[PDB]
Amino acid sequence: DIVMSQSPSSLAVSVGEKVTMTCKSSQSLLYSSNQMNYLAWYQQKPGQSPKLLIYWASTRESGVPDRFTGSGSGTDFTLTISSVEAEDLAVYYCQQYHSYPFTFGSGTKLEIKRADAAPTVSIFPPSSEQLTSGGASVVCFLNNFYPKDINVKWKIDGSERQNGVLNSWTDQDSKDSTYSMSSTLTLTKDEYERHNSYTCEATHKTSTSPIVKSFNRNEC
Amino acid sequence: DIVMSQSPSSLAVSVGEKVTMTCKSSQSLLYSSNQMNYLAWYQQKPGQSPKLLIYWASTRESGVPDRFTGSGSGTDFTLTISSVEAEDLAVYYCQQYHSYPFTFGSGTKLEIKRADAAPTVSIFPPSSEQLTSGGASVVCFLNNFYPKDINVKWKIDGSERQNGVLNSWTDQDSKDSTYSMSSTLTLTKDEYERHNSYTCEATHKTSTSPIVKSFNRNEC
Amino acid sequence: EVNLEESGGGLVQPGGSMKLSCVASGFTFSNYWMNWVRQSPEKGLEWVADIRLKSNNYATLYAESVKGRFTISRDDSKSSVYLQMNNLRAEDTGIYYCTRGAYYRYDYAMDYWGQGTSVTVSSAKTTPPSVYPLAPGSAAQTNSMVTLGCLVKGYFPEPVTVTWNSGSLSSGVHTFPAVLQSDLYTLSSSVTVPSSPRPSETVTCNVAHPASSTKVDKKIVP
Amino acid sequence: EVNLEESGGGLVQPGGSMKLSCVASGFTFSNYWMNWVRQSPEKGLEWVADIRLKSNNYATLYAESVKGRFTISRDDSKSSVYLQMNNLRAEDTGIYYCTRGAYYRYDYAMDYWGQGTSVTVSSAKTTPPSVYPLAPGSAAQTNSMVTLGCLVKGYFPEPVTVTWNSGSLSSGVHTFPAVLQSDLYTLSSSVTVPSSPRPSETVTCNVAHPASSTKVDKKIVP
Repeated sequence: DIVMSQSPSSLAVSVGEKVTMTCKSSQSLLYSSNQMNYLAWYQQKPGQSPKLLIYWASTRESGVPDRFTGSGSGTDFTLTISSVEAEDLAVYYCQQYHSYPFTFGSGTKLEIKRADAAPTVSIFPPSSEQLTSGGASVVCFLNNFYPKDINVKWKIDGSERQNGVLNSWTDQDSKDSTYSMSSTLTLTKDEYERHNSYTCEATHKTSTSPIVKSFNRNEC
Repeated sequence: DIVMSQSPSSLAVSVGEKVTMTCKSSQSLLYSSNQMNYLAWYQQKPGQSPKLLIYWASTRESGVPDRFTGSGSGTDFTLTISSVEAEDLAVYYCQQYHSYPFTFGSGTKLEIKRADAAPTVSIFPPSSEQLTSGGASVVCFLNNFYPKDINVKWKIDGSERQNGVLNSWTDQDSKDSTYSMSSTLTLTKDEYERHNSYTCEATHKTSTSPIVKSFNRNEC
Repeated sequence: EVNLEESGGGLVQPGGSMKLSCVASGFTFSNYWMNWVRQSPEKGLEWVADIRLKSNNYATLYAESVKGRFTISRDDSKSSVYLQMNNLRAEDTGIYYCTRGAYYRYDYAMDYWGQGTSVTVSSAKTTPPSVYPLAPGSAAQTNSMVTLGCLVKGYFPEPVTVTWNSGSLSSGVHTFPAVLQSDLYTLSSSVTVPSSPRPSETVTCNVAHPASSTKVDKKIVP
Repeated sequence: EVNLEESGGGLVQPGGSMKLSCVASGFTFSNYWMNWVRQSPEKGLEWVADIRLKSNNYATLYAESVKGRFTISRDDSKSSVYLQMNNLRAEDTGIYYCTRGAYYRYDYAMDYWGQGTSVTVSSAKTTPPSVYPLAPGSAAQTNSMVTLGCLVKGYFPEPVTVTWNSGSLSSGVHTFPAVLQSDLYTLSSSVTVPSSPRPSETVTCNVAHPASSTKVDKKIVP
């Protein structure tokens, strides 16, 4: 089988920069008779299936911007993005089709660097229907921020910081390159009902005050 | 307020028989000037809203069979069904509209007597998804039988009769006058998983053998 | 064809408020008086209120038990009648029907009734159902008809609406009255179809629980 | 527009069988070779099989790892390609894509891919989700935008599909990756709408869990 290798495994670049990524095959992908390299490049944006970008090593598929250029021959290929855009955020895969079985490289994950952005924070008390099952999940959403490492702090009854929390980050956004993240504090209903104030705070190494959102059980 | 009384509270009759039911008011429903009695009869079949049968005491609403006849005057009214049909199964209400507030009688429930009919029995092992929650409801349906008092017996591991059962009967059917009934045996998953054979048996005071339906957990 | 469709019931605590709607079709709504009638096991049928026409300044009359707490109103442009209830009490529990008053000015009989919407006045909490598919032990060992089931468990309050194939499968259905245990209801529904429909076709149980604004669809798979 | 739509994934035990379908539209399906490609975290993208045209007797070729266990087949009258898998193993877990092979006879590149269908080979049991609406603490105290949420708890396996207003509400949505704990997944989804849409309009969270053939619709009520 032909082994395909790609490099680097991931790259992080800001909009407008040039990116170069390579793909090597264990034997030539050329057909000497027709002088074509039987190599394709696919782009897979977050949450989507792969899409054909380039085939025959340097022919672009319809719709693909000419910022993408495939080049190289034989065993060494290159995909260049002349000026990277936020929407190019994706994993890029090469694939040989010189011989069966058709095989793929492991991918180059392209990440986008951008300006810091503060989250939009929203806090939600446990669903009353969830309380009927005996569980209480307090949820906090921290949407459209950057960089990725943000600190979420839960406080129960005003500044008693708490920790049985589960956090989950989205992929980077294809349009604005931000991240979003859910922070969920799950307690029993009885523990939830022993306290009044529930607060979710977002910080990221700053002199800048946290974004704080709260609710009080005594609003009922 | 005008008080409306109806009699009898319920009646049971076989198809083709004549039924008579009465409605009394605490004062006259007549308007002497126009010689009309301000009285209506409504029919409410099982699972449906009331429908206007008769108004002005003896005028039928469009669509009402002429087997239904409203009669009477002043304080004493009668609804007669000349030859009862299975589809007449219903609660019949009278209502005065001589004066506000408009008031109703308590209803005469018409039930239908018919030939004995054996149930169609179906047994279902607990849903595998229900077992994920730790509960095991074994269900048995006994459909389209008569009379209403049927005996459902559960057996676990061949003839050990069991009892933490919940039974629920439908209303009589509007078309065939039968009843249907669900019998549900709920155990924990662990108790359910200690036995192999589960059987649901229907009998009704007979020399006739029970209808038996079963399943074995070892079919898996 | 004349049709009246109520909506808006659910569960409310004692003291609470709730507004019912009734949309009419198949007749000139503007020309008819409308009523609200309610039904409960303990009180039977009760006339609640009526409302007249635009030329009568939409005049309203009420039963004494609701006077000062309930408001019947109409919007002729939407062909709708409403019932706005305040300060609700346990005895206001029941099925509420909107009804059309007969056309003739002095005939007050109610000639068309909607399907009704359920109102529960309770301090208990709303609890959505769990829904489980009930397939026969074997899909290969059949008879000419097959019966399938759907278990709708642990909800409050009543009702729940069970349908099969979105109401397309309507014959051979038996939906059993719910049984109350430990403050929660459970019910089952059976559907009997020819052997040629299942398992060769998809059969789906559809459960709505209006009080929790929940709809669950479960395919009955082998 | 060319479209490929996969269906049929779910959970199977090791040793089990499963058949995937892929319906094509927007092109003459009969004139193109078709493929099945799969993707997993541990192996990346893997070509699984291909199938040629009616004049080639629908010739098929397979990756070695599936040869003898999987069958790729097509029905040109239905514009569909299928993948019938037998004797499934844990390493057959992944997202399966049907892909169109480029038209030119020697161009084997795969120019259009479906959305993929998920296959889980596991001995664990299928567990449907509980779905809870997440409204803000106050519906009267707002800002120009309001964010609503939906908590999809305690299911297995992945995935679940969350949509808002049946997919009509697509902008301002964030559906977070599920978190696995005690063998069950939990995820949340947020949607941010102008203050003028809620609570003045109904907003509904729609959850599908393909493996348990479950769909739950929950209105986000104040």
